Amino acid sequence: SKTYQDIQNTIKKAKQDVIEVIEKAHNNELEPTPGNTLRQTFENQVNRI
Amino acid sequence: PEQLMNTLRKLRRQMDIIVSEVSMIRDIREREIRIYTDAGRICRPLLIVEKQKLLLKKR
Amino acid sequence: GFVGIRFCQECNNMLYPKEDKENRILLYACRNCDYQQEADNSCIYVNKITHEVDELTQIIADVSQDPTLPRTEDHPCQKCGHKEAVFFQSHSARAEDAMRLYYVCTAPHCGHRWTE
Amino acid sequence: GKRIPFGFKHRTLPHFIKDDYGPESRGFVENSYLAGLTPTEFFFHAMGGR
Amino acid sequence: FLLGQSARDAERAKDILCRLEHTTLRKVTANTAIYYDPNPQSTVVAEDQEWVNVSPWLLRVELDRKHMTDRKLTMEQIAEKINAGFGDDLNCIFNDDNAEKLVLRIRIMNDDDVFLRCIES
Amino acid sequence: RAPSTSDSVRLKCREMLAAALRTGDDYIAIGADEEELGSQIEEAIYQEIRNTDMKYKNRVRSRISNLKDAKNPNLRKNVLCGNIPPDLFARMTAEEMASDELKEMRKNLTKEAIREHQMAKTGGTQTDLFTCGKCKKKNCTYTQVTTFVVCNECGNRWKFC
Amino acid sequence: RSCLENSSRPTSTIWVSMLARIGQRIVATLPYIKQEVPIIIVFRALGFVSDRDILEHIIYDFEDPEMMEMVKPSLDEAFVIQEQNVALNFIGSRGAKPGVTKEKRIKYAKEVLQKEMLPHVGVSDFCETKKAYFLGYMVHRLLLAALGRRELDDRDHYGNKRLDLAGPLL
Ligand SMILES: [Zn+2]
Ligand SMILES: [Zn+2]
Repeated sequence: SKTYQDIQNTIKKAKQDVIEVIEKAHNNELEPTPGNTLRQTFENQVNRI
Repeated sequence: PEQLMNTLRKLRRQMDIIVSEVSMIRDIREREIRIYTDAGRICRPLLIVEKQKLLLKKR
Repeated sequence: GFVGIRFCQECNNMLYPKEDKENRILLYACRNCDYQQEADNSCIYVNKITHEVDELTQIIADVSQDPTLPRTEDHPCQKCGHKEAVFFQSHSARAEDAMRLYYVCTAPHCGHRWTE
Repeated sequence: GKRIPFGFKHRTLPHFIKDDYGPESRGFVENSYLAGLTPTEFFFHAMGGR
Repeated sequence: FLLGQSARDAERAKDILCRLEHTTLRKVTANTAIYYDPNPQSTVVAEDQEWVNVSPWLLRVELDRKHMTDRKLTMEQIAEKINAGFGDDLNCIFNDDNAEKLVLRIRIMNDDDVFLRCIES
Repeated sequence: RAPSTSDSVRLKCREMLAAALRTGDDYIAIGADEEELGSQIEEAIYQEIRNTDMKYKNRVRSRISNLKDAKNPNLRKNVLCGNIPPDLFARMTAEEMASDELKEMRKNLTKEAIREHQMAKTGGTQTDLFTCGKCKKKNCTYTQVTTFVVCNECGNRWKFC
Repeated sequence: RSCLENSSRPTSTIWVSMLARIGQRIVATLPYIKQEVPIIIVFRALGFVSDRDILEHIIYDFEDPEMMEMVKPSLDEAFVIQEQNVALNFIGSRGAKPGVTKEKRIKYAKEVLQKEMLPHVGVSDFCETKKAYFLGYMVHRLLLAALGRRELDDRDHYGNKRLDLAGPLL
């Protein structure tokens, strides 16, 4: 019931993190992480998160 | 194409000219209205929504 | 820019580009016909290797009536000034490297579209 | 090797919205086997386990 | 695996990669506009290089910059290698490395219409 | 002083270089001899190529075009002032003769192209908790999926269960 | 997979396709013809002598030279055939049974273009004007896919499938 709170917190942070990656790519600020297109760097960031 | 879709669906609910088994598909991006009445199309029942409320009232 | 197809006036066929030897001018003759019409473009064939396309030319205004398409109230129109707008990605093949969004004003008789 | 594909037109399911890259919308199961799976993520779970 | 000093610095390895990778004209090119520019110094698209330099049909070819640099190429080697492709069939009147556009201009000298098309492919 | 030349092509090249140096009257304010300077630039081009072929004519035309560039009057001023000696100007590349703005733009594009082509460093949590069995250094990166560990110094990889 | 409605004629799997590479040519794999034919020659046999008149069926907007310069390569690639009759010869010269006399060939190539290809649109005496529209639609849609203006179709997608139940099976 503490672990539940930690998980939920982590998850929300995660969901939160991905929204900014979506904002950056949606406003063209996600610069292509060398060796990648735009659409790849995005997917990488997301999957990392 | 905004007058057709609203008209075709009203008939497809009111059981008269267009039978319940017909599907009418409106493609927005490309200017296409596709209707199928043919056989073998897999489909399933859904509740209708209007405004953001169901047609399935307590009556 | 471009070049278009310019059609014959006699046969209604496709005109080829043809250089006038001994006035030093650019013509448009036919195959089927004996129709000579005088060029203006001074340009024959063009090719965009970059294939630079503006998407706002392909966007139709009819998108706004899409139930399945997210709606904002944070970007207002510029011609009329409406508050509602739908937004979607390029929705195109051949998208080079872009996740850029595109907006359309959600107010009838306007259909103004823009990119931020 | 990728996330859940756009099987419908620019979306994963009809429940979602066109151009939806979020975690829930592309296969990220956020529940546990103890809590149970949302209907959508049930499906996605099946897609993967296939 | 790189040999010497190239092995360390990312800068000096970068040019080795350029020197291995298959770079065609297609990678660098932007826009191909064949034009019936009846005198080279008429410059039917507005250019100066011909006026200073001086067949009735032309291939304006406008190049790329951020592609041209990233491989470290000058029009000097591009025009010479196009010349090595086609021998005495063609010429090129390339731009300068000061200008904003990266224009090329091709003319024949020694079924004519499609030929410019034929060689541009 | 540049040697006198009897070659009609070389004489025309000297005249055209002197005319390019006169572009914008900067030679009057500097009090440089534009005829002598045009002769020295031509002589240095001729000493390199030793023939009047299309290579020589292309080289002279390139220098005339750069001296006449309205976007780079500073190049012509620097040549007239002797900041760029005639022999150096006769060897300089089209990149080295460019405007300072165009040089900085090319340098930025080259730096961005290099940055874009740099492979992303593989992510993970850097830690000194792990000692590498091969090199005995503590510079390691871990990831948990089982803990996978990579040594950043020798590339050695191992796992803990 | 054009089909009429449970006809004694089966389905005709038409293909209309774009070659790899002048460059950029487009061909109809018409049914029972030995091999595929360039699409412009189809519309010529349909009865469209004019150039202007064929493209109005395949290109809806004459104002974008984008799609104009795309069909040129095929439009150039049919300048020898201008009338209906020589056009018929061209398809009729490639039937499974090519007719020994010329009129036999024309009699063939007139029949395949009225009963064989695109049945669902009509099999009548004069339906060319509506067969023209649907073929231009298939070319139009290929031009859209090739321009990248429209996403490729997924063969696995269950909306693109039907089920032979105990009715159709029987
Ligand atoms: Zn004509
Ligand atoms: Zn508006």
